[PDB]
Order: sequence, then C-alpha cells, then structure tokens
Amino acid sequence: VLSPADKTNVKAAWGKVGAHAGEYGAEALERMFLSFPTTKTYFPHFDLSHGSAQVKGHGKKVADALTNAVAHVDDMPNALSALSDLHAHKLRVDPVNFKLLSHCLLVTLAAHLPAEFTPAVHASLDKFLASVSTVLTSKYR
Amino acid sequence: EKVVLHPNYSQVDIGLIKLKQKVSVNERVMPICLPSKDYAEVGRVGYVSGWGRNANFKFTDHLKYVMLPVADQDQCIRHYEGSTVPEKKTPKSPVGVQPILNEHTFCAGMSKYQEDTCYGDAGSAFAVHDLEEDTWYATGILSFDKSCAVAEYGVYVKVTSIQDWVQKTIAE
Amino acid sequence: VHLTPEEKSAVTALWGKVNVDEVGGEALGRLLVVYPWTQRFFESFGDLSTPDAVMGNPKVKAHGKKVLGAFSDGLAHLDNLKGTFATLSELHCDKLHVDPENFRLLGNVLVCVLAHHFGKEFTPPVQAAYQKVVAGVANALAH
Amino acid sequence: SSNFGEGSGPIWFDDLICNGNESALWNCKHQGWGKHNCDHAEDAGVICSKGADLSLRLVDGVTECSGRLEVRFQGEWGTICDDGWDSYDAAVACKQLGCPTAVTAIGRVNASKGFGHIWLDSVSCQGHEPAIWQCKHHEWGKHYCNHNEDAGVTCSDGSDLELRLRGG
Ligand code: HEM
Ligand code: HEM
Ligand SMILES: *[C@@H]1O[C@H](CO)[C@@H](O[C@@H]2O[C@H](CO)[C@@H](O)[C@H](O)[C@H]2NC(C)=O)[C@H](O)[C@H]1NC(C)=O
Ligand SMILES: *[C@@H]1O[C@H](CO)[C@@H](O)[C@H](O)[C@H]1NC(C)=O
Ligand SMILES: [Ca+2]
Ligand SMILES: [Ca+2]
Repeated sequence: VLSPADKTNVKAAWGKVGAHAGEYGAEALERMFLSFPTTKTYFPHFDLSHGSAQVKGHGKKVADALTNAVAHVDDMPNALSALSDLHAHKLRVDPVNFKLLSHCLLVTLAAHLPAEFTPAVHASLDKFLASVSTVLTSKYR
Repeated sequence: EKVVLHPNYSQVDIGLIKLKQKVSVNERVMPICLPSKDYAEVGRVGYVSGWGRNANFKFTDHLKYVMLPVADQDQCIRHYEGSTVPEKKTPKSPVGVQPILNEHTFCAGMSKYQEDTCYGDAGSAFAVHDLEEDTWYATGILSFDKSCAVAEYGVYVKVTSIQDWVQKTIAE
Repeated sequence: VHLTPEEKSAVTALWGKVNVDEVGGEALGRLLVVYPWTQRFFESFGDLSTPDAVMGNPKVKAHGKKVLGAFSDGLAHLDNLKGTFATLSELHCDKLHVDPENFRLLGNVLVCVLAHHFGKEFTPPVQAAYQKVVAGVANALAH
Repeated sequence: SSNFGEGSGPIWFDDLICNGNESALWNCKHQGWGKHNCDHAEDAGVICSKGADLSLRLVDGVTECSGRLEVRFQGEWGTICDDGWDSYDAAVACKQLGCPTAVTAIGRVNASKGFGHIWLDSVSCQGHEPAIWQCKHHEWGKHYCNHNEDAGVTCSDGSDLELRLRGG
C-alpha cells in the first residue's frame, strides 16, 4: 500500500522525471522486449527493433498514463479505469508481464536518475508501480 | 465428480467441489475442520496458505502462507465502500474491482511485513489454529484475492455462515 | 540456455568495475527495504525498520558482500550453475526455508543496483544479459 | 472527512442548519439528538482563529515583497506547495501582505527549498479573498509535495519589471 511518504517520494521522483518521461517509457519498453522476449507476443503489429518510432510512441503513451496515475495517486483506479478494462479484457495481458514492465521502468529510472533513486525512493516507486499493475491487472480473468 | 455453487453465490462467494472418490488422507493431504465457533473476532491471526501469484505476479511454484490478522469490519467496508451506510457507499477500492462485503464476510489485513494475498489465492482457507484443542479451523474462505498489496484488506467469507449450507450439501 | 559470447563479454566487462564490497550490500539492503518480508530471515542482523537502518547495517553489508561473492562465483561458472549453487540452494531450501521467488527478487534488485551504479552504461542489451544471468542464478538456487 | 482521526462514541448531530449567529452548537435545528445516517469517518472537525494564529510572510527574496511564501500554522512556520498556485493566489497573498499588487507573479524569485512543514496545497483563490486561508484549499498538511515545490509570489507595482534581448 502507498503510504503518504511513499506517495510524496513517487510524486517527487516522477516530477524530476519530468519531460523525459516519453523516452523513459520507450527505453523501458525496449528493455522489457530485450530482457523478456515473451512480452513481445502482445505486440505482433509493432516494429520492435531498437529506436523504433512506434515503440517510442507507445512508451510516450505509457509514461503519460503513469503521469496521470501520479497526479491521481489517491484515485488511481478511476484514473486507470479505461486502461484497466483495456489490458484486462481486450489485450488479456498476463500480470507477470506487468511486473516485468514495472521492473524495467525501475531499471530505467535507476539508470537515468541515480542521484534520486534512493532506497526509500526506490521502494516507493516500486510500490507505485505495483499499484499501477494491480489496478491494470485487477479485472484480468 | 460434481461442483455445486452457493445458491446466493453473488452474495456468498462459495462453491463446493466434490471428488470422484475420497482422497487418501496422509501427512500431505488432510481436510481442515469447519469451526464450531466464530474465530473471526478482530485481532485473531490465521494462516492463509495460497497457490496464487507472488511479488512478481508469477504463480508461485511452491505453496506459501501468511499470518494475516482479522481487521475491524467497519475499517474494511470503509476501505472499499464509502461509509458503511448503504446510501453513502461508493466504489472506493484501491484496486480496480470491488469485493463482496456483507454480513457473511470478514476481512484480514496485511501482516507485519506488508504482505498479503494476490491473484489466485481465492478459495484458500483462513486457517485458524485453536490452541485449546490443537485443531486447525477454516474460519474463512478467501473471496477477494485482488488485494495483492494495494488494498489493505483481503475479504474472507465466513465459513460459519456457510457451514449450515455445506453440511446439507454433504448429505446429498 | 547457453549464453552468447557477446553477452558473456558484456557481463564480464560490466562486472569488472563492480564494487564487490558495496554493490552486494546495496542490493541486499534494497531487497530488505522494498520487500520487507525478506527482513524476516535477517532478524539476527539488528535494527531493520528504517531504510537508513537497513542500508547502514554492518551485518547487512557483510552479508551482501557474501551474496555478491556468490554471484561472482556463479558468474565464473555460468555454464555450470546448478553444480556451483547446489550447496547454497540446499541451505536456503532446508536450513533457511527461503522462498525461491526471493532469489528472483534479489536478482531484479541487483539489476536495479547495477543500473543505478552504471547509469547509461547499463544498456538494454547488457541488461538482457544480466537478466539471463540472474534468472540462471535464481533457478540454480531454487528447488 | 475525519481528517483529525476517526472519533468514537455516538454521533449526535447529522444535518445542522446554522446560519452563523448561534450561541452554541446545540442550538441549531438539526434533526435529532443522536439520529444520523453517518459513520465515524464523517466526524466534522474545525480550526479556530485564536488557535491557528495564522500569518503570512515572504522569505529569501530579492525584495521584501518577493521570494518563498511561508505561512504560520499553530505557532510553527511552513511553506506552501505550488500545486494549484496561480496568479490569483499570488494576488491574494500580495494584497494580504499589504504591498503593491499591480503585477503578482508566482514562484519564489530565487529562494531555495523551505524547511519544516508544508501547510497549504492547491489554494484556489478567486482573487478577492482578504487572505490566503479563506480560499478553497486542501487540508493543512494533507499533501504529497516536497520542498522543491514551495510556492512564492513577486509583488511588484508594474514598474520594476524589465525585459530585453541581449547577445544578438
Ligand atoms: C505500468 C504498466 C503499463 C502502463 C502504464 C500501460 C499503459 C498503456 C497505455 C497508456 C496504452 C495506450 C492505450 C490507448 O491509447 O488506447 C497501452 C496500450 C497497450 N498496452 Fe500497456 N501499459 C502497461 C503495461 C503493459 C504491459 C506490461 C504490456 C505487455 C507486455 C502491455 C500491452 C499493451 C498493448 C498491447 C497495448 C496496445 C497498444 C496498441 O495496440 O498500439 N501493457 N498501455
Ligand atoms: C539471490 C541470490 C542469493 C545468493 C547468491 C545468496 C548467497 C548466500 C551466501 C553466500 C550465504 C552464506 C552461506 C553461509 O554463510 O554458509 C547465504 C546465506 C543466507 N542467505 Fe542468501 N543468497 C541469495 C539470496 C537470498 C535471499 C533473497 C534471502 C532472503 C530473502 C537470503 C537469505 C539468507 C540468509 C538468512 C542466510 C544466512 C544468514 C547467516 O548465515 O547469518 N539469501 N546466502
Ligand atoms: C536571493 O537574492 C536576494 C537579493 O540579492 C538575496 O538577499 C541578499 O543577500 C545578501 C547576502 O549575500 C545581503 O547582503 C543582501 O542585503 C540581501 N538582499 C536583500 C534584498 O535581502 C538572497 O540571499 C538570495 N537568496 C538565495 C541566493 O537563496
Ligand atoms: C439465500 O438467501 C435467502 C434469502 O436472502 C435465504 O433464505 C437462504 O437461506 C440463502 N441461501 C442459503 C444457502 O443459505
Ligand atoms: Ca444525512
Ligand atoms: Ca508542482
């Protein structure tokens, strides 16, 4: 569960992510595709090569969704209701892929923000990404 | 052999599974006993085994368990619904979906290490160890497993509420 | 699965600059902070409530050094991981009852620590190689 | 919303109709003594003038009317989160400190992060409130802001703002 201190740390970390969110998400998607190729089965229509414009656009969309979740950290299920329905029903993405993407996002943030990825901030960001994944995987069946 | 659902399975998330033949009871297979009392009194710690997903959202290879204490009922409806009064209840679940909360269910919060039950843990008994007679009782059956770590409470349907129905079902 | 020579070279080159005395302690402290149930196995290490207490714990640092040395030992024998980790897996399964998923969690946390330490040098290719490495270590350390 | 914690005991009043000039709370019409369709998460709490002892000040600015905005709540000084902080809030603050309000910018001019508490967040002033705490805002201290987000104002009489292009 996200404590108020954890919410503060997540808000600060994503604020210092700032405008680099789109390419952070693109890098996280690339890391998920390379490290865990089993997640590529959910993108059969995407060009999954390095530096892909389509992967970059999807990473921008993912980071915009994460920004909306951070801004609505107290109402995340309502903020991600459309995405929850989408991932759970239309795409039927298995939650292990969500945890893999959360790990890859954490790796990207650690590689790009080493000064601000403190163990407390790392734990808070992991909790926030777990909350996002749980909201998106809740309706999975 | 057959599966029978609770008649009010929309309010009491229970279904009964009947095997073709009686299983051979040994040190690894043994039925839990249905409680004669209500061990769901707030503060009681029961052991929730589970075959569900883990911190990586991967279905656990080995059986695990947690020692979740039953939480205050009012805190649980207030956590999921709005204000424990029907005219002010709102879908306030920290997770996407809403649990089935009524008089037939209790709630057990996370343990002291912020660990809870995740997807696939539903149907697992809230096993409570009665130290007086050294017997393990299924105080509740985990109904809401979507509380992996975001929602602070997992919802367990009281077995004592369903005890009368299951015993009538064992007869036939 | 066999690890490609390019991936092996990348892993070895990135591990050459790894601070053995600090990276393992950092990874273990991060594991105990992010996943507090892992503090259950280190109740003899003293205070582990505050994240600063976890990261500043001398016993945690020493055990992280030992864990990272075990990672290095498994790295030198990437092609034979079950044989090298048989004794440690038996220890964790029987004497300590550590869930195998904790090994995967520690591998992911170690990958996060390596990325945090090496910045952009932790490229997605070398991260994939290290994910293969930590998956092999965890599988060899499990069951 | 039981921000001061969840109370215990029987809820006494549910729908109090008070116009303001009442000698005591148990004098409004309400709808009964103990009759309520409520929970203990709906316990109402209040903050009073002589207890809060509120005052506003500007710290670490290039002028006595610029820099980081700091508000005192219950005897301890704290900053203001810049979330929801806009020109109307700055105008209200400038008119509250009683110094030029011709142009009221936001953001601390050069001040570093404040120290201590962060009291106000998402202050929603219409521009006419006598002070910054009569505006609609989140509860005192209930936010997820850090001190890098400290709100500030730049009270100027539209005369000492100069712009130019240099180097071309
Ligand atoms: C924190 C985790 C995640 C976030 C924030 C997220 C967010 C998003 C967003 C914003 C979209 C755009 C949908 C639209 O615009 O209609 C999307 C689509 C999609 N997502 Fe995710 N997602 C996450 C996890 C995942 C994972 C792990 C996978 C697969 C392994 C996945 C698979 C997909 C697919 C296949 C689409 C459809 C894109 C397309 O058809 O072009 N999602 N997601
Ligand atoms: C993932 C890779 C891991 C490696 C390579 C590793 C390696 C080691 C090593 C070298 C030892 C010392 C053996 C000895 O002293 O005889 C050890 C012991 C131990 N490990 Fe691990 N470990 C790993 C993961 C974990 C995890 C995830 C946990 C807990 C969540 C854990 C808990 C322990 C404990 C409690 C001990 C004994 C502490 C003591 O002897 O004082 N290990 N491990
Ligand atoms: C922001 O700028 C103001 C104005 O320059 C600084 O205040 C001055 O601080 C110096 C000390 O170095 C004093 O000698 C001046 O008298 C101050 N001027 C005024 C108008 O107060 C202030 O220190 C700066 N804040 C920072 C850099 O954090
Ligand atoms: C189902 O609900 C009805 C009324 O709500 C009740 O009479 C009946 O006993 C319930 N079913 C069982 C099996 O208890
Ligand atoms: Ca009412
Ligand atoms: Ca802000």
